[PDB]
Amino acid sequence: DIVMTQSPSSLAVSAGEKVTMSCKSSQSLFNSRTRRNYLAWYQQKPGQSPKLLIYWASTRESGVPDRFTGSGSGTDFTLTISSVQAEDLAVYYCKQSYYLLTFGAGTKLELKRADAAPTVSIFPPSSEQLTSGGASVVCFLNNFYPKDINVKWKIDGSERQNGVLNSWTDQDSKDSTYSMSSTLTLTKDEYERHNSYTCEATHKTSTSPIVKSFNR
Amino acid sequence: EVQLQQSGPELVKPGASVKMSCKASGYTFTSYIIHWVKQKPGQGLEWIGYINPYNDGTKYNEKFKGKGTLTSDKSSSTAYMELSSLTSEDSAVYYCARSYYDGIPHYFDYWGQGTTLTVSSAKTTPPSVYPLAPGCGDTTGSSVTLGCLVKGYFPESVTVTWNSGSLSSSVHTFPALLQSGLYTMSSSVTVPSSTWPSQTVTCSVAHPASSTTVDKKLEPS
Amino acid sequence: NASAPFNFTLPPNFGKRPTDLALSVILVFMLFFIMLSLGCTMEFSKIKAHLWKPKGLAIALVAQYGIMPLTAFVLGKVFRLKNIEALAILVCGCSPGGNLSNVFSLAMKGDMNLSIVMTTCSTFCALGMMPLLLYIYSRGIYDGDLKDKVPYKGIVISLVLVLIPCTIGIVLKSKRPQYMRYVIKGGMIIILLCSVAVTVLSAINVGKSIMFAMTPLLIATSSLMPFIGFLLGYVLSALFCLNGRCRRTVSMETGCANVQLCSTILNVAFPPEVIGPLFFFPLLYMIFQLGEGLLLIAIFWCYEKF
Repeated sequence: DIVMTQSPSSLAVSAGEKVTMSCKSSQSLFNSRTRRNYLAWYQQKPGQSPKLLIYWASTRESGVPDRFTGSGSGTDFTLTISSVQAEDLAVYYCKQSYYLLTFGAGTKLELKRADAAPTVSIFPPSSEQLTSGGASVVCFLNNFYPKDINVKWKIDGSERQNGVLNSWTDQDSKDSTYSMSSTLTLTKDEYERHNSYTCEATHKTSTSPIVKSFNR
Repeated sequence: EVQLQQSGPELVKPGASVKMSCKASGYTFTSYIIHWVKQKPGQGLEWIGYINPYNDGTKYNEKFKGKGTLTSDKSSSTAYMELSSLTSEDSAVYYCARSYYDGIPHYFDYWGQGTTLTVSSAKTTPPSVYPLAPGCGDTTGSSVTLGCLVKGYFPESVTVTWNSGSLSSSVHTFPALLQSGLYTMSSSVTVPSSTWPSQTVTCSVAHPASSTTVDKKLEPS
Repeated sequence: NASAPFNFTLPPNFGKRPTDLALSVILVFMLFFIMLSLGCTMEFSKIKAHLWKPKGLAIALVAQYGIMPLTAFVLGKVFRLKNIEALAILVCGCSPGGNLSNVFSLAMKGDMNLSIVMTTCSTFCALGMMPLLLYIYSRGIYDGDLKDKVPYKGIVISLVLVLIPCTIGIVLKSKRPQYMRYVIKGGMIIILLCSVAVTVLSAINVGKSIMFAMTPLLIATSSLMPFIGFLLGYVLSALFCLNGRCRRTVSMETGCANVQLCSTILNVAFPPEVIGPLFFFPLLYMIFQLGEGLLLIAIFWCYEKF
């Protein structure tokens, strides 16, 4: 079979920075009899069906902007956008159809930001939550641009990292940054035997991780 | 031009017996072949198989060979896809695409809007909304964050708004991801500390799938 | 120009015109009379002797099936032809010897029993093992199995329509050979009448005279295929130490191929709107090689008299 692997899989361009997505496929997916070079480049905006951009990896579909260019041969292909607009952020799969219909991993486009200054917040379970037979402690981090960030829980100097749930937002159009949330849920009759519930977040914007302790 | 219409969102039990219909009437239906593509949430596209209606030929992927089944209706010019085997993880989004086929399918030039298939135990129940409030000895600051967590809501149709809060400004809504059969979603809104006691903020939850519109106001500890 | 279907379309009446059924039945009747009158001048001793010595039969099958599909694939790859055209030319190449070639063998007038046994054995071998070689040689084109798409009832129907009139002719000549002239004259006059009728009918039955829209190189290779087939058959017969009388018929049988099965498989595999002028390709193609055969006939008249 033929499998498609995309090297970058994630990049951010502001207005005109080069993108050059490339997927090397598996073998030479070039037809000797017909000089067509079977390959298709698609575009899938969030919350929308995929839209075809390039067919035969050299010819663009009628109606698409001329900024989308595709050049390649053999196993090496490259799609360039140059003047990237605000509506060009989507996922590209460089689907192939030489032997079997297989799709690539997908590359996501974002917007660059100068620096990130995340703000932490932590909240214990509500008073009426305990009466329901359970409890849940939550912590959310706001306004951090880079995706690489870790969160962990230290309780009485011990790391547990079990029963944790993480959620990420969708990078709202108001600003390039986005938030993240984490929750710990546990039933009744074991919540008050340790207390503490200290949280620690590690991010690339600061060498020292941000640690927040909780009392009572 | 030509447009492709999907059957619509589907919610079914793990008992299988589900069928998806895709319709396209803008051309001669026998001139093109129809592919079905499955997409998992945040994991990219995945191909299933194609059907040629003229000879009623069907080809399936190795993974989907056992469950995939394709049928065509020339009179209705429709394509029907069936699995007859579903699991809780099988929930995904299925797209029907139209392609030319001389000896090899060329490209998926037109796609449908997509059908969201979900498999679970159903059993919809009203959610429980619990507010969030600080005040456990913290010094707070210039601005304070607040939210309202939700527990035990099955369907996706739910929204959280802040009529008395900051409205659409500086509000974040974390999308929910399935866990233990019942997923949870969270909202966060920041308000200045000086003006917070003067004007209280209340979170309103809308659940169109049910008849519950409970509202409550958070109280500091 | 991306990928678009041809504007050529076939009327729905083409499915069930009475004229189409009339054309089919008159061609069946024509072929029945051809085979009866053609076997009326054959004897069982020579065909039995040739069946005892499959040397010519073996070389004919080797040339038609072990080499012809290979060179057809080579020409298809060399000419950069599309998938549909490559599949069509491959099916034509792997097709067995046409019945009309036997008619041309009557022009050759050499070892006719060898010709009939060779063509019936070629048809039997086709029915037995054509799909495997077709699937092997069609790698990368029409990924579907296509194994069940090739006709089978048509092949056995053709085999019956070949064997029955010839066997009847041999039996009648062996037992009671006394009405040769009347049967020959009646067959000739009915054949002429049926030829006039089909020539009149096909002109209005086909319609849409856009057969010249075909790309030049496809026409070139469709013309070269019978020529290269004839040349290869003649070379193989000459280099294998065969007498002249026994080699012309083998070469003509190898060069000519049937097109009805190719047309049937093309129509069942693909819609007629998808196929452009190639739907008219086989019907003209055999006609073309017929003309080519006529040229060879002239060559014969350039050698027998000189």
